[PDB]
Order: sequence, then C-alpha cells, then structure tokens
Amino acid sequence: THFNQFAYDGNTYDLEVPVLLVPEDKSQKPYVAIIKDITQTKDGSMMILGQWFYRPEEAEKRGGGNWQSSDTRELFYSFHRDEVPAESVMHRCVVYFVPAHKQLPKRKNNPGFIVRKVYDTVEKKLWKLTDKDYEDSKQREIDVLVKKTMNVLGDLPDL
Amino acid sequence: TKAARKSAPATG
Repeated sequence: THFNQFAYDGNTYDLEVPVLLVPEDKSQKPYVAIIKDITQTKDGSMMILGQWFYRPEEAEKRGGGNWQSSDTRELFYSFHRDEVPAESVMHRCVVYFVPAHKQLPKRKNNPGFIVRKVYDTVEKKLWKLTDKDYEDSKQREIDVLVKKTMNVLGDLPDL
Repeated sequence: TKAARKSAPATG
C-alpha cells in the first residue's frame, strides 16, 4: 500500500520534496532527506522512504578526511535511501539544486540549502550534477531535481 | 514523534 501524500501534525507532505527529520542520535543535526515513497507497514505504522543529503563535514572522503563546505548552505545529495517513520518529520525545508554554470541565489531572497555535488558513498567521492559517471536513471534523478529547482528560480545569473 | 535512524551502507 503506497501513498502519494501524507498528513501529520497539520502539515501535508508530497513526494519528491525535501524534509527535515529528527535525528537518530540526539547530538546529530536534523537530517535532510528527499521523500521518495510513502508506504504503510503491516502493523499500520506509516513509513517514508527518504534519500539522504550529506553535510560536507560528515561525508567521508576516500583519503579518510572530510570536505570543507564552501557555503554554509552547502549540502551533498546522494542515493543512500532509508525507511524512516512518518512521525519523524519536522517540517518541509528548501533545497536548491543549482548547476555549475549558474551561480547561487542570494541569501535574503531565497534562504535554504544549496546543492552542487552528489556524494558517492560506495567510492566516497563527489559527482557533479551532470556527469558521465552517472547511470541513466541516476542522471535522470539529478536532472529532475535541477529542473524542479529551475521552475522555482527563473533567472540564471551566470558567473 | 519518533526519530529517524540512518543505515550504514557498504563502502569501498
């Protein structure tokens, strides 16, 4: 049993939108994840499939270190997916997928996270939004997210 | 308000 939306605490959440989630460990920052699926378990609890975002300081580098966030708003997308309870959502947030050619939006205009990289968890490396390393479906996912960001931000101030 | 747990995937 799958759902296209789910309502909790007075807020309705659709598919393919970023949300903040209460972290597993208390000391962690609130997790950020894209909603990919809304399902109901056998026992009736509602779980959402989420595609994680990785903060540059927590994403492991191959060399064993961590990345330096260029901007406070920087997040790494990924393909790491996990089923988390629907009651764990805090609220919907804003995440902007802006390609390398276009420059970032201004902070006071549109506040929220910005994504310029995608974190490869297997090889522990970063992929650009458009890259030959992607498979067809993963490049399609990244293109869908970039397009959804573009329908919001019309102007493309190039560097 | 349950919490969300992140799995640890197999990496290189």
